Amino acid sequence: APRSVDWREKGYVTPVKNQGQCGSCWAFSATGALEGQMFRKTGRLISLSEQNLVDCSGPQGNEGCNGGLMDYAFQYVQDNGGLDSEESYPYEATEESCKYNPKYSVANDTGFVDIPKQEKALMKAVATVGPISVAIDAGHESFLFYKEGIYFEPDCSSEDMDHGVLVVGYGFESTESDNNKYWLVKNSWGEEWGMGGYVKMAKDRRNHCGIASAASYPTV
Ligand SMILES: *C(=N)C1(NC(=O)[C@@H]2C[C@@H](S(=O)(=O)c3ccccc3Cl)CN2C(=O)C2(c3ccc(Cl)s3)CC2)CC1
Ligand SMILES: [Cl-]
Repeated sequence: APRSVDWREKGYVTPVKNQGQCGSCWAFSATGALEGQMFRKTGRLISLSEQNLVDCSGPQGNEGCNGGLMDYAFQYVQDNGGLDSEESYPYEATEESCKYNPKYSVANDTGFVDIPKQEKALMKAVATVGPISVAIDAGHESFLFYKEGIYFEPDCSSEDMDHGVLVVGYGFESTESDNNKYWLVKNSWGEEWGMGGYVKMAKDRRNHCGIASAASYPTV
């Protein structure tokens, strides 16, 4: 495999978005993964509607601005036969009645793949598939106030993930020091957070923060 991967370099990734004051991280993770797989299919990068997921995927198990699962979002797109563009169904950061309109659907999915709970399996998927939805433990002040460098939190959990994000690659920092690898992660907290909205999550450090515990992507 390559020593570093960055799917932004191939046009798979929309700019950083901001979920605002709604607990819709799961929806941004899911649209990021589906944006990448739709691009893999068609060669067209089209921003997808998180609002459509927030408002409409309750029957699949999601809970709007109070949380959800990326796999439930993928199941919704499959069940629903489509997902509207960001343009047609703009983001409001509040849960409303479903306004899905099939006229403006620009994406589909046929299922989803759950990667096994192994950083090696996650690496193979990132190297070959595209951006991957992942669950992480973001429940520490260190994450909230992250600015730069490889994020490592000694108290991070590999089981109590609480935040859905998107792995768009991996790499390493030049150093003689032990443990210099990271996952390149797109967050949904705007470019004002982290490294222009991204975080380098420690890689190959005992499944740090659970990044390989609930990784998945949609089939299209
Ligand atoms: C995002 N803004 C918030 N976080 C969530 O909605 C997260 C996203 C997933 S998770 O934590 O990434 C996850 C954990 C374990 C297995 C798979 C995943 Cl994808 C779930 N989540 C939650 O807050 C949970 C929910 C589980 C089922 C739901 Cl429906 S919501 C409590 C774990 C802050 C909202
Ligand atoms: Cl939130």
